[PDB]
Amino acid sequence: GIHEADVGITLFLSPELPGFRGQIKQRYTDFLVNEIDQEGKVIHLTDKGFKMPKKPSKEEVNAEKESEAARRQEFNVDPELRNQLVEIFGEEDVLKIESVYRTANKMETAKDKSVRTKIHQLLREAFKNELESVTTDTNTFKIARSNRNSRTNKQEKINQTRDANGVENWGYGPSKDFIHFTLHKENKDTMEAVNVITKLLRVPSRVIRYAGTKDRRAVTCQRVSISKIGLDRLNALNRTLKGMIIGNYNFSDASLNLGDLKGNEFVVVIRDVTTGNSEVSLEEIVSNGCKSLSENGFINYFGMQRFGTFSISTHTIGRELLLSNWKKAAELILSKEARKIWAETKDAALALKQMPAENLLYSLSNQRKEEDGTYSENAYYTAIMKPRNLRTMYVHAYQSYVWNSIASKRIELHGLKLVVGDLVIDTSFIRAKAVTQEDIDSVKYTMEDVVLPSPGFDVLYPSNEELKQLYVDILKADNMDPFNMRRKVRDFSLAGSYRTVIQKPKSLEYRIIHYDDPSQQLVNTDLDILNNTRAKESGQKYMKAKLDRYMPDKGGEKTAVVLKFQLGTSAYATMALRELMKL
Repeated sequence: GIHEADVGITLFLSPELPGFRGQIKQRYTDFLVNEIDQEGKVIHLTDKGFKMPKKPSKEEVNAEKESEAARRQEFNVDPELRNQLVEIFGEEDVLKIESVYRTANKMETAKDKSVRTKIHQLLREAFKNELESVTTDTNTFKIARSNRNSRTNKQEKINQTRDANGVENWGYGPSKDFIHFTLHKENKDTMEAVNVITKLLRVPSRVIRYAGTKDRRAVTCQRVSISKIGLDRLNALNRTLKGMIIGNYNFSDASLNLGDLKGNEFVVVIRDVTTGNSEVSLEEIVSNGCKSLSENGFINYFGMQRFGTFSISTHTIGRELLLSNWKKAAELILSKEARKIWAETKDAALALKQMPAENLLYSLSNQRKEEDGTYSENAYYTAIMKPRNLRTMYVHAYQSYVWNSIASKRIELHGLKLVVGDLVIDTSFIRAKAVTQEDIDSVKYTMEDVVLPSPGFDVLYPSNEELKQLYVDILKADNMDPFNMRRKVRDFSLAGSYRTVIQKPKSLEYRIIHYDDPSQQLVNTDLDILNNTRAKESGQKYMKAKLDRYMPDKGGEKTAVVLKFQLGTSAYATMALRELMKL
């Protein structure tokens, strides 16, 4: 079991202030994550799609039936392409052709590979509408009207999807390349939820796209685009969908992409709250704690999520891969029954036969154990190089490890005071810039502007030598040089991204409410609020309680701190709650 201290997380921004013990994500409705779109609006589910009419009017049909007649007769062929078409067939057939375009009739005709399809051009293009037949009986083109009898294109019998006001897609716009929608899910991964949608629609996974992944052990809302599908079927999913509801349809030419969001709005119910500190109130603790969150912020540490299952920490493996110590890297990755065999024997083939990354062992099950029963360094390399998904993930754990470590020292040394020769970004790749003693006095940049880089080959380190000295020192300890950070493999060390040192949550609002059972919910989902509002028409409202986000304070022994806030895309919600609570 690896601790916070064992991954660079050592410090707090305001350790003077008392914290409080608590438990988060007890129920799924104790963690709301609502996406914030590119503009700054929070995404909420405000409907469960639309209701399908069973009858696909009679005055609608004869309106667009008479509307078609109008344009057919009003439309005239280009005189240049007409008197040409006369030469081919004759002034009588051109009139038979013009007549089928207007009406629902077939023209007879009466007559060479070279100009067999030169006629098929001057028909399609001149009349715009299409022709029925290629050369049929003998060498004559028996061509009636385009596909449809009653409409233009056939592609333009979309008219079967008409609204009361006569709107093309059940009140939604004209069709477009992408349908954007809102995805309300409970205890499902973003990837899981969207890939359910595609599976049910019999479509490849690549049609559906999202801006960012939301917490699973939570109820979350986000926007999702999807192509090669029509509303009618997408809308029909809500009938068969398990722990997720789809709504708020909008057609658009754009698809969604990773990064099409500003951040996320969280509502966190902290349950079973105890203060310990018996000198100051809870209301006092929280109030000052949140004031510090909003004023000062928290250290934008990488959470545990980027160091994996509390065992052989991924960063210590990452270190070995970067140092090109292949045997050591593998031995660490190998440290249920299979790992007992490997430590007891050393036979890869024996160890393989134990599971119905470790599957290293397949690679080492081939090759040859040399003498000494020692696998060759060059054999371990070959074995390491067998997925880049995990391989990179390891080296990334080392970067994040070094970062957290440094970001701690940056605060430890100076703190929230902005020192000269620090690093910021200017709104003009993402290029850094060393801060002058001047622009400190200009108070142009504040602490929340300050960034540090991930150790890498394509990344400027702090100008300030006593900060530059951390990188060399911290890495020297693990036998690496921050300036000679390029490597020979896909372990290229990355360029090394820039990352803000602190993060201040936005619209931070706390609220203390006392309860009895862990079972009962103190926060309503968007779906809860919808169904009880949508049934203000119906009349049978569960309670006024479930129109508001928060349930009212009933009273009890137990104390919950439910608090709401927005974070950047870079920030771990855990690392925000940590600063408040001191856990």
